[PDB]
Amino acid sequence: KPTGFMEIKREKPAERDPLTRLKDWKEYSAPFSEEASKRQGARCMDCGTPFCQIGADINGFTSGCPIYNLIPEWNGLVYRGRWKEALERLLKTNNFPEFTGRVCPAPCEGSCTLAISDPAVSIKNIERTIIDKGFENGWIQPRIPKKRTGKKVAIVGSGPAGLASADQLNQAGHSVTVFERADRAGGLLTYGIPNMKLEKGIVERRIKLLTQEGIDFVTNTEIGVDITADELKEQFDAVILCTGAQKQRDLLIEGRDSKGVHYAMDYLTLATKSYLDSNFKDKQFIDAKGKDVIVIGGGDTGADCVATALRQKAKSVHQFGKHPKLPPARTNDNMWPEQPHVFTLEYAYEEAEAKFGRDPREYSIQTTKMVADKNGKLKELHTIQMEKVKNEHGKYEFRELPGTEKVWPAQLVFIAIGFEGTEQPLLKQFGVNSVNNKISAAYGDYQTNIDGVFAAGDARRGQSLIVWAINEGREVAREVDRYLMGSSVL
Amino acid sequence: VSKYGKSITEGVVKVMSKMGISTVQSYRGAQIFEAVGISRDVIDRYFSGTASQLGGIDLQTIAEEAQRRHREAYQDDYSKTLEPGSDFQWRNGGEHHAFNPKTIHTLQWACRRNDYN
Amino acid sequence: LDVLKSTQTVIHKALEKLGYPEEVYELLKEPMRLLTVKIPVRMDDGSVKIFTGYRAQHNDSVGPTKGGIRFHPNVTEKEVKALSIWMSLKCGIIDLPYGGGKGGIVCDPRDMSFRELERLSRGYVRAISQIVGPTKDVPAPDVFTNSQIMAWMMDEYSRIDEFNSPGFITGKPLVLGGSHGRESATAKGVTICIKEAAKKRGIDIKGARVVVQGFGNAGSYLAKFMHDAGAKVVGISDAYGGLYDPEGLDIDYLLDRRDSFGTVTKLFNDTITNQELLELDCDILVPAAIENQITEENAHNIRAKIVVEAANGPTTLEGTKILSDRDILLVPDVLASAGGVTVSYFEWVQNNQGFYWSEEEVEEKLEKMMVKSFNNIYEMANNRRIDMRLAAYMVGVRKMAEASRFRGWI
Amino acid sequence: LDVLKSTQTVIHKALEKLGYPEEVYELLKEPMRLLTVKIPVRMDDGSVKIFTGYRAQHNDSVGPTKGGIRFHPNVTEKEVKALSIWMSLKCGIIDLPYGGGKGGIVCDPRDMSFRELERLSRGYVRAISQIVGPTKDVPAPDVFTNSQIMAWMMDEYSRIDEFNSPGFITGKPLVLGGSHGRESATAKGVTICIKEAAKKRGIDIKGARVVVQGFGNAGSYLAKFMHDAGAKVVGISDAYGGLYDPEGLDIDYLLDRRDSFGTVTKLFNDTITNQELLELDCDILVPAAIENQITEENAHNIRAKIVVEAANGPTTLEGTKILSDRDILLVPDVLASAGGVTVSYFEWVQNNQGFYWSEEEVEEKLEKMMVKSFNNIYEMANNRRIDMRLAAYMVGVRKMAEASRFRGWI
Ligand SMILES: Cc1cc2nc3c(=O)[nH]c(=O)nc-3n(C[C@H](O)[C@H](O)[C@H](O)COP(=O)(O)OP(=O)(O)OC[C@H]3O[C@@H](n4cnc5c(N)ncnc54)[C@H](O)[C@@H]3O)c2cc1C
Ligand code: SF4
Ligand code: SF4
Repeated sequence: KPTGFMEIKREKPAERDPLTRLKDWKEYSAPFSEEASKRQGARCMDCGTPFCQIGADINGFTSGCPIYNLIPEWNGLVYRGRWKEALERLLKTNNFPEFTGRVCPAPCEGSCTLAISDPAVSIKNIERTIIDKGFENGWIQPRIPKKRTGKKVAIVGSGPAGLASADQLNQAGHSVTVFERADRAGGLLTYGIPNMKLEKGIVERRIKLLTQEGIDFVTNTEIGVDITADELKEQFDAVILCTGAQKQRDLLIEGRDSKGVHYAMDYLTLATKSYLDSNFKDKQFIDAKGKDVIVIGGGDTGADCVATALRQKAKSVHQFGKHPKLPPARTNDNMWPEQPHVFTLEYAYEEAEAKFGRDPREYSIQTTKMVADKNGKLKELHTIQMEKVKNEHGKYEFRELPGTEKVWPAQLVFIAIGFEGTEQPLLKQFGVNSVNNKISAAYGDYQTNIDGVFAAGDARRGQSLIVWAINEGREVAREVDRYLMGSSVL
Repeated sequence: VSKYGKSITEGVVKVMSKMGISTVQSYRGAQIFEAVGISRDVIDRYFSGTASQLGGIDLQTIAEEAQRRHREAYQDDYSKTLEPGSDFQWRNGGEHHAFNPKTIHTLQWACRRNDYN
Repeated sequence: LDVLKSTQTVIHKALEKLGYPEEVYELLKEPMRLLTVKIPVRMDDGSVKIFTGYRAQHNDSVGPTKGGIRFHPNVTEKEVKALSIWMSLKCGIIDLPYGGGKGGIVCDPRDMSFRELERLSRGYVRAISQIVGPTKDVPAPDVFTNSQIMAWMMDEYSRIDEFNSPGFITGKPLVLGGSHGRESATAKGVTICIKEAAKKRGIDIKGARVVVQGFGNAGSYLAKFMHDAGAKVVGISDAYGGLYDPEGLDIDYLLDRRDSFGTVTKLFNDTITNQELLELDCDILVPAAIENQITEENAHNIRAKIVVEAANGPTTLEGTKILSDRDILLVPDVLASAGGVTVSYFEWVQNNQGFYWSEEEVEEKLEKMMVKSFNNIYEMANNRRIDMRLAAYMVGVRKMAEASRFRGWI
Repeated sequence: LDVLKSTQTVIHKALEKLGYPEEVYELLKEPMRLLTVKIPVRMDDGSVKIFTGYRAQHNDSVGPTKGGIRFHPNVTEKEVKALSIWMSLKCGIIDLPYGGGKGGIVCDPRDMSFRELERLSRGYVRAISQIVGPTKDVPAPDVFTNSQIMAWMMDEYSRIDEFNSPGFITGKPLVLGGSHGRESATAKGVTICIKEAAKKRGIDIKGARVVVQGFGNAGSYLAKFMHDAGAKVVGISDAYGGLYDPEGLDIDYLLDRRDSFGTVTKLFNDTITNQELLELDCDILVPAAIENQITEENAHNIRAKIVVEAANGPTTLEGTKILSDRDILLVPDVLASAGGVTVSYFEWVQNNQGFYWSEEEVEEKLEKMMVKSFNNIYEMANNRRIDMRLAAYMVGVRKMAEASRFRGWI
């Protein structure tokens, strides 16, 4: 009769002070100690029908682990002190738990039974602690599949879906190849995700392990003019398509032409590449230490941009978002099974609040922008307040407030108000169709119009997460193995 | 081993007590089980006296099930771990449960809204 | 792995204490006749399997070798030699006109069958027929052997020698020349040793508290003998646990409800584990169960004045040292469990005479033999400030060394 | 490297070529009897020393085992078993009614005295008397053992059995039931092998350009015997190098009284060419100087139409294959050096009969036996399109396998 959820309170592991955290581009969190991990795992009740494992979209938002993690099982193992068994059970489902332990927003935490009237259990932190302990003890080594049947799949894209598919096929016994455009493999993890949230050392170690396994990555290849789909199909049985989704939507408004506006993707990529190459000394990026930064469009990209600007010591940084601020508690129409929509105050914001003394504020809301300045570099940014109202048949619509005209200084502007599908129709060599820039495919039976070609990842899922990409990659690996051989265990 | 044996014997004794049989000697001959999904032909051939209202699967199907389980277990060339059970708990990808999370949350939401769809 | 080395060490220590030179140890450390044979056996499937058999004879100066045959897959030359030396020690302790012998076969009786076992026994007897007989080597049963196997071996030897030879092998059924008391021999010997130890220590058997760890045939017979003598059994144990009652345990009812395997515990009743059974308050403790049960942690917690090792090696060196410090009288297994060997010797004598004794005669003769051996060992260990184990080893080696010297082998 | 494992391997391939199941190999790979004994011997200084002795019997299906005994300190169970298997192979090749046997003692006769050796031999016979005899196991001499030791063993066995048993042991002096031709047995055997090989081929014995790597004892004897009809070309490996290099010239008979201890035949300071000469266009080759002289590198260099092995392991498998491909006849040592075993068999027959033959009868019977064996081996090798060594191995194992199958052991 465990009573941990009653007699134990949720805690957090060691965290560096936000004020001093801007002086270094390293991890902003640490794993739980042994005692803390045991105490936190004691909270889990060994849930009957665990809602922390459903892994499905509810009301348009994902709930639970999409990869069906054995959360109660390794929670109990951690509580009992069994670490090797916990790591083995975790790896039974997640092949890259190191990334998820510090990147995933943990919808499982929100969609758990203990989340009602009490805080949930730190599933993400426990996973991070397990994987960190395993790596430190050196229990993670290449499996070296003795069974190798001559077969090629030639995955394209080094994103988490690509890595997962490559690992699954290699363990099956197929010698695959992963083509990446950028110098360093890892897809979004290497470049899009900040080093602060995920240092690239672990990513590089993972690629090293995969290479030792025999994935044989190849970089600096756009697989377009460089390599053609015809020869790809001729020399490979399957080809897959883990192209992801990097296309970014823009605003077709006047004033978005003055020099000083760059993509958030490009800015983050340049910053991380310079940091990896020469510690942001080659000056091959955008720096706004003495220049104001206005980032419009909230989300992970906006938070990463704000954190990068703060570490670059920008004089002023501001975040714009049209949607209203979240409340501090669940609303009537938002209960536990749904993903919570409450105030979070994640990283890149507490740092700004702690540092900025003259302007200890952030989260400018109900306004994106309107027509900006011109005549060379940016001088000012115009903003107008917007309100959500019910019109016609109780449908949300945006109304502007004429009396709320205001202007802000903006010497640098970033746009992160959403994303589009994969890079099409640029990559039209294949005959794969699309509807909304997403290659036509269905969850399960990823076969495309062309035989031997399988859609995967964000390319078909739209905008998703690393865990979703891993799940998709595992399913396509199973499907392609079955297609090539007839049977596929996983 | 000793504790397992004693506990199993006690459980068997409880199972006998359910029907009121106080002696394993009598329970051994007695067939206090009723089949659900076994053909009457198979029952008569091998389980004579047992009840099967709807009949059901045949010896070929039984052999196919056993062979399937054996074959997947013996091949199983991906994992060194046992799959989680779903007998008294619900696991994604496991055996179906009538009161699954989807049904539970849908019913709760419908009752709290007083909503029909 | 080190069983032979340990046996050699104890032999060396005993000879050093007795004062014999090093040539005696050189002669007695290894057997002077080891035979390895290959037995082809036709199996039920029709195939032929080659089994490996060993037979070791430590010495024959005192008389014909006496040994046992075990059907185990882990048998080895080193184990066979060590057990032959141990059998020689037992025979010397009991003052029998025997040497040490040991036989073994690499096999798995669990997978073998009835007819395959018969064929294997016959083949082994044939392979070793050239060096065994009623006057050379007398086998007996051991692990995975019994009266049926002994009868098969006896039939084989008679069929070879053209006349019946009951004395060639012991452990036979009564109809084939077996002896009474073959089942209660070990328990009766343990009872005799317990009574003698109690007499020496001044403990009166009447009302003495006895704890028995193990309720197999030996444990059941020992408990019955104590109950008949008047001692109260305050604790017994089986595979499922143990019971405790300071005022008595109703051994009659316990034996009545005893099954074939010796289980007497109830189903829905909590039992006493062996660890805390060994720590119960008693005057006599008798482990006749699994080995390595007494160690440093429980040696101080043991409250028994006398401990008798009915089983094989239930005590360690540290436990023996602690018990000696605490002044607890320890009766070694090599002496306590000699009842079976003594009864086999009686069976051999009966076969030689053609006259078969009764239960009472066997009882009295075993009583005298065991009492004499126990008294000799106790007097030796009192004259020399040593342990009963070392005294027993010295008594065992003395006869063999003297016989070899007299015959001129050294 | 392991001699025992190599023997098991050659037995396995021979049986596979003959087309026999794996149970035959399982039976014949390991001897069915291995007796290890400890012999106490009273030395001249009054002390007592324990010696270790081994006796291996491989297969008695064909008949009583026949085996030699060697007094060496480096003997081992594996070596004894391998030598027993090799003896069985030789007996099968010669078609004798014998099985494989061998014996050994861990001792240094160079250190032991005459009386000590007598006592040791008597003790060995006493120890193994139960499993040896004219009908079970026939000992013979080997390295560091001679007719005096054989006579002592015979006397001890006769005393044990209460009657004279000359046939129990071979290698005895003439007065005790010895046989003629014992000394020249091996040399005569190689001579008959050479003559039969030449007759089978188109070569005659008049010219007979002969290369020899011996010139010591056996080499000198065979060279002298050849000199009557054939000629010589070069002699190599005379313990000092190519001291002899006539290169197309003969050698005067110098076998009266000469030895390699002082010079070789005339003088040690004579011209020496080099250690290894070989080569030359000869028609007969007799390599016996050391183990494995012929290797892959020099396999194609030799230019001899016929090669007859007279030592143990003078050629490797690669060399044998190369010679077979080149179509050069190769007489295995196992067949070439069977004269001693054949003469021991003749001595056993004479002991059984009570009638003792003459040198002429021994010579003619040896000629008949070796000629028959050579013809059988050559015919079977031609029929199977294989090498003489493998043919000899199969001929040796065929008798044992057939006897075991007939008797029902497999
Ligand atoms: C905390 C958190 C923060 C996040 N922050 C961000 C963020 O700032 N930005 C963001 O975009 N997502 C972000 N995400 C989402 C996440 O990064 C993606 O959803 C996911 O990683 C993409 O999966 P993928 O397998 O498609 O990877 P991808 O990286 O999309 O895989 C494809 C890779 O191959 C490259 N490629 C493209 N075309 C080709 C070709 N023809 N040949 C070879 N290679 C090609 C792509 O550039 C890319 O690097 C975040 C998620 C979390 C949980
Ligand atoms: S905390 Fe999550 S995983 Fe644990 S029992 Fe509750 S819902 Fe299940
Ligand atoms: S990967 Fe994400 S959803 Fe799954 S257990 Fe970890 S934090 Fe929860």
